[PDB]
Amino acid sequence: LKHFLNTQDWSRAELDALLTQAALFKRNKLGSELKGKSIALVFFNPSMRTRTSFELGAFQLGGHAVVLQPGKDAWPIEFNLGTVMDGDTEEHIAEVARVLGRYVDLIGVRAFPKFVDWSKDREDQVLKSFAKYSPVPVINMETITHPCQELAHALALQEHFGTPDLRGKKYVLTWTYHPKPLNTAVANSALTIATRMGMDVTLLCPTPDYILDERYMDWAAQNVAESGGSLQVSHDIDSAYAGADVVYAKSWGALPFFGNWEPEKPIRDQYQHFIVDERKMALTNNGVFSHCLPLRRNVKATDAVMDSPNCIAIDEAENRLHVQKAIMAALVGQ
Amino acid sequence: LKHFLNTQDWSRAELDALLTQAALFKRNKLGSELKGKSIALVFFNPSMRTRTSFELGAFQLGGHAVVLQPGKDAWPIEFNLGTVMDGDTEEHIAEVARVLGRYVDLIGVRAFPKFVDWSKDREDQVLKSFAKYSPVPVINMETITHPCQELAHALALQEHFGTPDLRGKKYVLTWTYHPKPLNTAVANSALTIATRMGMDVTLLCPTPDYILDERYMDWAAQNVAESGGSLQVSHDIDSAYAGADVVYAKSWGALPFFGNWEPEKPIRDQYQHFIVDERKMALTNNGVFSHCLPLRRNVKATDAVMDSPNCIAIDEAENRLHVQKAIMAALVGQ
Amino acid sequence: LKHFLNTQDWSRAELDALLTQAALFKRNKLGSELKGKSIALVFFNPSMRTRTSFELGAFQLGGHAVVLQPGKDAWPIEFNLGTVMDGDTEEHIAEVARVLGRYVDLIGVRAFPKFVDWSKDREDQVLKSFAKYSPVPVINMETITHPCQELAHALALQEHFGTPDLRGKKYVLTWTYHPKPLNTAVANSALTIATRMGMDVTLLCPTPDYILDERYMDWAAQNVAESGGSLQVSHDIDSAYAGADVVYAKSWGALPFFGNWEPEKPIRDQYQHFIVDERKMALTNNGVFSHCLPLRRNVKATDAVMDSPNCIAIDEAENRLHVQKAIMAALVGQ
Ligand SMILES: CC(=O)N[C@@H](CCCNC(N)=O)C(=O)O
Ligand SMILES: CC(=O)N[C@@H](CCCNC(N)=O)C(=O)O
Ligand SMILES: CC(=O)N[C@@H](CCCNC(N)=O)C(=O)O
Repeated sequence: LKHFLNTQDWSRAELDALLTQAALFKRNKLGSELKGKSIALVFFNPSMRTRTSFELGAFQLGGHAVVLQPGKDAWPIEFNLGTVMDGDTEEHIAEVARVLGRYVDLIGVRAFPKFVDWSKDREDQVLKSFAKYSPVPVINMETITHPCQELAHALALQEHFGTPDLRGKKYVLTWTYHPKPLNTAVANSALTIATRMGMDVTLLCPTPDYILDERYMDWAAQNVAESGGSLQVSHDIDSAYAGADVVYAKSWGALPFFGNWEPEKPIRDQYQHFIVDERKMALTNNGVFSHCLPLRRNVKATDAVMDSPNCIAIDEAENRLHVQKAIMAALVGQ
Repeated sequence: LKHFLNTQDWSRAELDALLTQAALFKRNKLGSELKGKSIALVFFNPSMRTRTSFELGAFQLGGHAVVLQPGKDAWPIEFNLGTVMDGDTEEHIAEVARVLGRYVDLIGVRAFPKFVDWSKDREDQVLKSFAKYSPVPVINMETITHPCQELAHALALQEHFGTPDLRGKKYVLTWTYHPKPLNTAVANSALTIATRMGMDVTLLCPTPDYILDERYMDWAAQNVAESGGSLQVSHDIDSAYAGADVVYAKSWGALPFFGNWEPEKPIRDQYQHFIVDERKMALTNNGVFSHCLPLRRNVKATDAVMDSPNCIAIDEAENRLHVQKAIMAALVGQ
Repeated sequence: LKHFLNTQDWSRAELDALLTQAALFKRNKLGSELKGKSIALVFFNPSMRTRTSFELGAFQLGGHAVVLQPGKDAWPIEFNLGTVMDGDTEEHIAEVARVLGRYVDLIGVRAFPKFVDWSKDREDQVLKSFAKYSPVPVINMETITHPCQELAHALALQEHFGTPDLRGKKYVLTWTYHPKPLNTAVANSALTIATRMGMDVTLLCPTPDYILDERYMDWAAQNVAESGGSLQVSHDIDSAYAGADVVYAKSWGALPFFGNWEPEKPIRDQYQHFIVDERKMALTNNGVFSHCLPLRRNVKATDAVMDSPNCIAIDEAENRLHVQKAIMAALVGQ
């Protein structure tokens, strides 16, 4: 059974095929690839774009999305094995995935880390459990990685430069400020796809404490060696932005401070200057800027940057619809 | 770009065309006017009829509605310009409207005032912001006016009297009791459409403190002068109801007490006799009664009035479906 | 007007016809029985399977389900007659049912008891009120009985034994532990359908305090006398399980302790051994086991029992989809 948990699990040929189908769907949006089929969108956290794009995607392909929010409308789920379920959880994922598998053709899952302990969050328990027990394909709608965002992002870049081959371009993945520590998911994903695409990637962040989990630094390394691009970690803003072709911003809390954010708060506040403004963007090679959204203006990026013709954030957001339809079409087959 | 923010922005010919299309949809409910199209229903407040009628309307015309509730499932939105988004809001309407505009063909918005300060609530910031940033038509699902209710109401009246021309009929818009101060939206709308339709309108309320915002009193005046009807404010129940052809009730808090309801509470409680009962209705010319719903029985209207053959509230509620389908059909064109 | 409030209101012929149509829908899932039609799914409590199965059912038959949650997205409803609505409730069921009746073709309702006083909960006020005021068929999605579960359960049993005639089989409806007192709905329903099907039923529970409401004990008696099966109450585990063909577990709070659960808590805790394990199941005649779900593993049933080839819980859960489509098809006719 083939799932869409991470682009890293797919071959370059398969990913290129997904991106091409995405481009095709963008030209002809209505289809019958999901005629009479259905997808269960399981959200453990908030969403606007994700719920909307998947729901519309299913509709445009003749299918139907059922939106579920455990703990909200659906019942809370247990993932640990062998435990005595006498707590808050009402049913086990083993039953949840099997039942849904009798109803729907696809299951999408969004579940952010709990932020109590990265040791457990990095295990991707919810996602892996769905994939394990589900008799139908599972799609990652964002957990500790955000593969759908990777392809929406990649497609937007290919559309911007007018070519699928992004090798040679200087890609800057920069950390940005936010009054709170966030998931590293989008950052992990950006690093993964930018390298897989063979670009010269620079992970710009304040201190070594903000470097991403080794798992992804390693995927990136393997990606570079096989793509022809390069990987580099930087802590100097100006040297990073210099001659960049793409600037992708994202904020996240330092992994070393998981479950103990009290002390990291004063640490992030000292770098609220990492904000992407006209000044920094002026250092790039007429580079494009984007963010996965939602974005806090004048905090992560300035109004001027967000409104510049170089900002492709809206295009990337739109592409979520097309890339997800490509993913759902690829996973079904009945 | 044409939106449906208020009936006052539309010409009488356009409104008559909407009402006629509504009547046509009521005769033939299934159609293809929205085939493959979609509408994003953004609810900032509660709804049963509105969400249901729009959702079914989209379905019956071959389209699909995506229901969104910011702060609930979607992310909280910022509307003020240039501010440093370091508060509760996660993203700006500029991004929200632009992204939705890449997904859907129409955007409906429901956002009640905050009731903290009428000076800001009367600016209709949420609605206006959607219309400003959205690349697709925006529909008012109730903010400080309720235009969809106006047309549902108007159609019901035309169906009751068996004619589109309501000129000559005596229309009584009466305030009614409610343990809490409410939005003036429906009242503002009732006054607007009743005058636009050329009826002899009487705004019956307890004291001059319950008179509606000048904006609407003025729209009404302009409407009367151009329709041939009349406008009058009254504080005497019996003189108002006398010879009335239509009685539309609605409760609302005194604008002069916005943000300071503590003292107005004892004021409204002294007029809990404004309730629409058989006695008052017996003073009318075999007049019809209606309320926009939801209605608290034995508080706003008595069980006897609600169950009388003269009450057309259920018909008006039904018409919300037909009028909204007419509105969505008029706004799309692709 | 025909509703689906309880299987007990239907003749055996009608129920057999429903089960047969369910079997037919399971073979050919897509149809046009609900083409252009719609159902309003009103949930006063949580749901995953129910909302999903009904929503998908409507979709597969060419219709559309509108999901509503009063107090959540829709407005809170009043059911008592003649009262002065100056409390929390915003509108009366009389208006709610009539309005929905102008929009949809079917109305499903899920409303659990309040657990404050069984005298009032057993009156089934919400369900009965919808049926009373609705101009369209009403479907019980679980209140104090769970008829849709009965048919899903019955069909699964018929599929297991390869025959619609379950007469002769030994059926054991056993109480099971749960850290909290639950609704007796599923138990009441299991007892009702097992007897209606003519099986030899044994109501196994800890003490006479856990015996179900007389209403259902009596339905069961009437059912046995007319079906050829039998009814028996037991408090001894081993004697009950012995030679059983079917074991259906469900936990519920003692009716005599409604509104006063403080003292029953220590009572249930003394019987946490009623858990369905391999030991008890080994006492049966190669019997099948099932639960309505959601189920707390190692509390209501052991992991070994839930994973045994004899557990048909997933099949029963799947059947909810097919039986409900049969029910909706039977109730519509336009
Ligand atoms: C602010 C916050 O928690 N953001 C989330 C992402 C929101 C979803 N975005 C998307 N494009 O799908 C984060 O990962 O930090
Ligand atoms: C009680 C309350 O807040 N009511 C709202 C209206 C509810 C929506 N009605 C409708 N018909 O769309 C009010 O404007 O006072
Ligand atoms: C735990 C709890 O409250 N359960 C509910 C039932 C949940 C719905 N199940 C179903 N199969 O439709 C009960 O009746 O006890």
